[PDB]
Amino acid sequence: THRFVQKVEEMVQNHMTYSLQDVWQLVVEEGEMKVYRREVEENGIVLDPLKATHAVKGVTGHEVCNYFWNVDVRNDWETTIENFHVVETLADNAIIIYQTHKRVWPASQRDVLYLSVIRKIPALTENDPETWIVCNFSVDHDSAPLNNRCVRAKINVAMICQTLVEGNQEISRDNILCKITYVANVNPGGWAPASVLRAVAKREYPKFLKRFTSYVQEKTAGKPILF
Ligand SMILES: CCCCCCCCCCCCC/C=C/[C@@H](O)[C@H](CO)NC(=O)CCCCCCCCCCCCCCCCC
Repeated sequence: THRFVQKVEEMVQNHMTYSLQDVWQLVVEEGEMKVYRREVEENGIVLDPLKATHAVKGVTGHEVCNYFWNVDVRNDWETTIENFHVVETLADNAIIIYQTHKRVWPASQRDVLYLSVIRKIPALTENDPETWIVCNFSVDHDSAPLNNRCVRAKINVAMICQTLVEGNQEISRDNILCKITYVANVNPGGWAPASVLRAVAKREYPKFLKRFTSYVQEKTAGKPILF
């Protein structure tokens, strides 16, 4: 019932419709992780859509999404931010976050102001696993005005997670696989030199996906499974 409910449903639906389609240049492949990028410059602004897939043993989609969304563990895995805070809590599954990013010479420092929502998308019936999604997308908020010290990036990011699993036995983490699709469409919000930006992305996206997925595996190991 919060004021962004209509926008959230639009953003989530568009991801479920378009973000799972099969793709674009391979940036890196390492184990089960594949990172792809489409080269796109629009009016000189580098928009380069990013899409990655991964298959992570021993964690569920619900777990992966909880850890990606939960701001309390953010600093345990995220390495590209200087500072962040929660501007507003909209619902138990929806918050607005302001954050500033590490500065990359020679461009101005970027900041971002986004709604971050976590949603369970049921299967047709409970015979099949639900999909979990976290969507982070830019919004306006009067408590976080555009400022003169940072260039305001505009983002649409999603992490979409599918969970793949004898007699009376218990399910073990060794027999669960989480298939992750991560998409990032980032508008840097102003001019940035293309070569510099592209080198940063090439390095930082795979770094993040490795670090983040390893983190969840480490923190869930030996804990009861949250489906
Ligand atoms: C050490 C250098 C790093 C500096 C970072 C540059 C600024 C980035 C601009 C905003 C990107 C938005 C990131 C998305 C964040 C959230 O959804 C989420 C929680 O924070 N994290 C990720 O998805 C994890 C996403 C990890 C993203 C890293 C890739 C960076 C994208 C490149 C865009 C370049 C921005 C222009 C800066 C100047 C370039 C010359």
